Amino acid sequence: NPADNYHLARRRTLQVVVSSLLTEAGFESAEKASVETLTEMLQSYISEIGRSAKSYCEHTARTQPTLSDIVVTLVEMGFNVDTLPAYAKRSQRMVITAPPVTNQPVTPKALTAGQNRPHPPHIPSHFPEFPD
Amino acid sequence: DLLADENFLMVTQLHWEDDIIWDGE
Amino acid sequence: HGDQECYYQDDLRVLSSLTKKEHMKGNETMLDFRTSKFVLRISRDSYQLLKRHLQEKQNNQIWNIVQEHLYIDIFDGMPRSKQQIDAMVGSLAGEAKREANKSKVFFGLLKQDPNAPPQNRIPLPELKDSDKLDKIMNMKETTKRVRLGPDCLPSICFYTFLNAYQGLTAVDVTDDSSLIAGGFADSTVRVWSVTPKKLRSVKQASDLSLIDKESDDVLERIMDEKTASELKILYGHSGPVYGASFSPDRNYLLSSSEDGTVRLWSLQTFTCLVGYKGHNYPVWDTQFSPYGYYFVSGGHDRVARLWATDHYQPLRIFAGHLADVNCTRFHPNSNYVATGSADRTVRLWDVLNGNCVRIFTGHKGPIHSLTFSPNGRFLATGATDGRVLLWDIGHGLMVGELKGHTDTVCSLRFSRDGEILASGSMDNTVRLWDAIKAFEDLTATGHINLPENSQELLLGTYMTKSTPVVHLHFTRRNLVLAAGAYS
Amino acid sequence: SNTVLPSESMKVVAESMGIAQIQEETCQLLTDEVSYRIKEIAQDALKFMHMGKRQKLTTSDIDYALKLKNVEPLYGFHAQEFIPFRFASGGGRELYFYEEKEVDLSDIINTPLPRVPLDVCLKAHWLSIEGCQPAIPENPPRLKPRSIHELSVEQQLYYKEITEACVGSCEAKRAEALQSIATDPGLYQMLPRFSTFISEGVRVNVVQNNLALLIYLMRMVKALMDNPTLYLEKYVHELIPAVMTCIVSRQLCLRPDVDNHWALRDFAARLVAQICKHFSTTTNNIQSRITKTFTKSWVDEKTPWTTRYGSIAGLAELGHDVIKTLILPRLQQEGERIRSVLDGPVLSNIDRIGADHVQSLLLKHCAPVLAKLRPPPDNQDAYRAEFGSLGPLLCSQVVKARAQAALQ
Amino acid sequence: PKDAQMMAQILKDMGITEYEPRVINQMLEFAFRYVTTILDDAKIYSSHAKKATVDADDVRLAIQCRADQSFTSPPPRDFLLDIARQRNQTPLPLIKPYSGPRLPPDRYCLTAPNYRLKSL
Amino acid sequence: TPLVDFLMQLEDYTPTIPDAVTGYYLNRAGFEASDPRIIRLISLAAQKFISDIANDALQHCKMKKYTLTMEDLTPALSEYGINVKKPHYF
Repeated sequence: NPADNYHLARRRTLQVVVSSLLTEAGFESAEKASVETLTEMLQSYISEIGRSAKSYCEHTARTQPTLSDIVVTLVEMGFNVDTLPAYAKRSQRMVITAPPVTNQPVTPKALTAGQNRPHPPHIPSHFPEFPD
Repeated sequence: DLLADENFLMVTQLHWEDDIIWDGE
Repeated sequence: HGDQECYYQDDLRVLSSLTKKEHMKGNETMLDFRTSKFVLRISRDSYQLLKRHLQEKQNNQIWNIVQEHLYIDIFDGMPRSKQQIDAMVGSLAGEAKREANKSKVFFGLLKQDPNAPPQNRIPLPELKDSDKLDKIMNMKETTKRVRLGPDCLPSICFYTFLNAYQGLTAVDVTDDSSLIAGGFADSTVRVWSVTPKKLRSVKQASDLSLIDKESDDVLERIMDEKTASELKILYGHSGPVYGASFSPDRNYLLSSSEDGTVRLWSLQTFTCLVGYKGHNYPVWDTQFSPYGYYFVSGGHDRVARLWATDHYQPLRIFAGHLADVNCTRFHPNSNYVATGSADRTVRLWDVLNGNCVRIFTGHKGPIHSLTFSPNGRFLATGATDGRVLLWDIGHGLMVGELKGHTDTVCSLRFSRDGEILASGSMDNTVRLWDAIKAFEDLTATGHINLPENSQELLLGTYMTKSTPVVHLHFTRRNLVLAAGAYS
Repeated sequence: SNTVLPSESMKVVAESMGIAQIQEETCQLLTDEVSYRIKEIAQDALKFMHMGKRQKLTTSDIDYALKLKNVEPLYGFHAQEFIPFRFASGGGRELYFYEEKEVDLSDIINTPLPRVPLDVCLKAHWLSIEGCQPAIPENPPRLKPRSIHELSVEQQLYYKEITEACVGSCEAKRAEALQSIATDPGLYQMLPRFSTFISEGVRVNVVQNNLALLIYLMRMVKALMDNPTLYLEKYVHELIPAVMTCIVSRQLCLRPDVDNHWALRDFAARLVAQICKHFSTTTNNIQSRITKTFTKSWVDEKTPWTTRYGSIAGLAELGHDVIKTLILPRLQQEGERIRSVLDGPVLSNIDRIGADHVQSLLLKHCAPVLAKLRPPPDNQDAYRAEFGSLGPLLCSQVVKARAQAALQ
Repeated sequence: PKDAQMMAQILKDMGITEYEPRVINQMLEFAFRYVTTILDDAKIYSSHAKKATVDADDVRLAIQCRADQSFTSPPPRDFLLDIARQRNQTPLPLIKPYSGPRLPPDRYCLTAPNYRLKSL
Repeated sequence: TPLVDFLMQLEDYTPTIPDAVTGYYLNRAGFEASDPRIIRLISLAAQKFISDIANDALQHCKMKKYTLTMEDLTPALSEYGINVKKPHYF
């Protein structure tokens, strides 16, 4: 089903990310309800810097947020931003792949040969052709 | 249920091998 | 609760939950139902039997509840039938008074029509020569447009959204079939060009200043050949975008969403311009005026605001509904705003004075589709009961009733001539109704004894492949366009 | 009625929190307050479902219904300071009732990541052409006058074009015609004339063994079968003896040249025959009838080796259990036939080619029987109890299969 | 489960045949969150009034105190009709004929030079 | 200014979360991918938050390992002011 694969291709990529981060000086074989708790606090955290840094820039009549709009957004969430160059500094960084694509062939749609019929003058040429 | 049309379907009443000519006249 | 009518079933289950006082003290719909008066239009032949059973002191307390909580609006005439009373009831504070539906409404079109308002009644925008050049090529489209009628049934071109795994919540098409907007549940607005002409925006602020300046081709120069797509995605809502409305000059997309803001997107720069924050609550609909300056937005806070694209604050607040203002539609002269709602009433609002001039009751579910006749004399409304009720704006009565659809009728439009009303619902059907034989006949009693003309008015049904018909549009050559996400 | 949550669940929650010795009127007071708030929100989430034009719901209506009632959207944690998690939701908790509650972090990384779909695109079609709904795939479904044919002249011309394209003069023409057969919804009421054209064709096309004419007709049968709209088991009594002869017949055309092609055709015939027994199945009519004809094709002595190879293929593609029961007591006969072809100096005939193909196919089928319900051991000379046909090379094929299983 | 099978009967009494995959699971999560905040406020209130065990009046007090800083509901009809008639009395302004793109003042719009960092 | 000098070194350094996944949840909230180094800081700030909780839940597991449980996440998030909830209904 490609309908729920729109969401599950990116949420089950975040499950591999937490499973790859839990191995960084943490625990092993965590409880199941403790993983869906922490990845719910992670999605709610990205969605809160999304709504608040957009609100801080649009309050200043802008449309896309700069660095000065996020370092005020993270202050209003109590983050202590100065400790963030240290985390990135640790070599302990890992690489996880972005997800693949549901349709590899892009646009293979070629319908079928069977042109017949034209258009009456109340239908312009850019509408689809009358079928066989 | 024997009254069902499936019993009277030609495939049920027809033997395929007998039907094949097999180059036989 | 068992001996009630079948069309009150969704109303009683909100009451079965209400058992405490503090549960009702924060409902704000039953709080306004307890303080208002049910109108209860009855005839004088039946009121004499009622008052001869209540003025006596044998009962003496149910008469006290009636004269405290119920208005009674008496008309002199025949007592209505049961299938005529069933057609015009179903709303809290139901069957409003005839003294509300007797105000003078200027339901005529602008430019003599005695029902037309003056041009300086509402301060509309100005027009130039380029605008007279538009109507010259508009009547070339009206030529190929055929008096659809009941014989020359129109061709429907369905513009389905194929993948749409973010849920499509809002569609709009421009007046010429050139752009199609899509409001989606992933908080995006996506503009598609349907003509073979890609969407082009100025690449940089420096580019517009150097180009033009007496070049004489402003439209060609403003488009930049570096930004040219068949699809432009607009970001900035923090919630699912529920309303989508183009401006008649094909700039100025409007969008409203769950986050309580109405947003004005440019279609020349493809950025956001203004965020109109008046609701704290989900704005369920928005629409530009047909002249393009004012716009109306209705939200969860049970009002509809009138904005002007020049003020951060609204100009008119239409605050008489008892539930969410689901729909907001402008009149073709833009002096009147029709707001359907979730308390099963449709209300016309004058833009001057903000007064409610008409109250249309008779729907059994929340009204989800509103549309005006191109004459300006009629109004088609659809709701979750699958009924399309045709209202005469001057008469203020039920006139016609179209009861072919099964599920929620979410899109209505009349033809460009007015010959056919097209209805699209969640039944995945596009029904066509004869909008000339419906108004052929068109008081002192408040009703016309409407018939069961639904079978005669149906022209076609047109079942769609698993696709709810979210939008219905009529090309200026009278071609039906429809756009629903394929589920 | 007015259904509330049970009070015997509210005392469990209270005593698991530190509040012991609660009265029943105290406990009934909890379960009518919270059952109202569930009813208040589910009536309010119904607003977003009706304004979201979906009825089905997407995990999220209750997130907006809570935010509308000024209660936080997130579930599974409550922040009394409200600032890191405001009314933005976290999408709930993916939890189950039959949840194990214990998981391995390594397994989650091992599990494959799903692919991401193409962005929403706009496609227009036609619901109505001047009043009539087209049957496109975007739509759901004594002198007296001479009789008028029920089939139309557009339909008759369509039948003529599809049949003249399906005899494979050009390959792109064939492939479209095959896709047209595979998905035309209105291809019923033309299906007698297609079945008769197939049946009649194979029978006058085996008079001279014209392999393409037959490979094109078998592809036409396969394109007729996977069409979901048409009702086929009224016509399968003509379809099945056509595929039977294709598999069990001799080739007028010499085979050292197209026998590979002939073998492919037989495989196609055996594929459609197994599908013909998978569908259309009632008690003891179709599958058992073709199984009986295949077995008496196998048992009869001095049977043409083309017919032998085709019947062997047809018996083999019948599934898991059929070779588990029908391909067991016969290895000695297969080996004796191979030994006779081997003995003697005449290879001109087709008997030798037929023997090699039959032995290879039988040996591969034996390999899953050896793999599916046996354990490998003594792969050197134990197969000499089965006339020593494949022996150590068969053992090497089994080892390659085991390596593929290890890779899986 | 025990309390999760009653939640599927509250939805079926309301005619909800098919909703969300886990909607029963999160209405039980809300019902648990609501009863452990009626009790939690009540236990503090019982300590505040000093008593051996939590009593019904403390539980009612817990609900009333929460309803004062919890739900706010949309604004009421007597408040909406007062701000309407205060707003609908002001007449509509006239329009300047060639002002250009009609927009609010620039501190109310989203049209600023909209900077970004230099990549180096 | 260290944090400006830090972000100018992020044309390399693919972080632990991909930018196709961090950028997906940013596009969901209106944040559009103008600069790809801007995504990598948000992906780093979200790693450091999860890493600081898993490093503090390890201290609450050494006293009572190599196993992350809900009774280790409960005192670890309690100094953060976050009351985590047991499932208790499955």
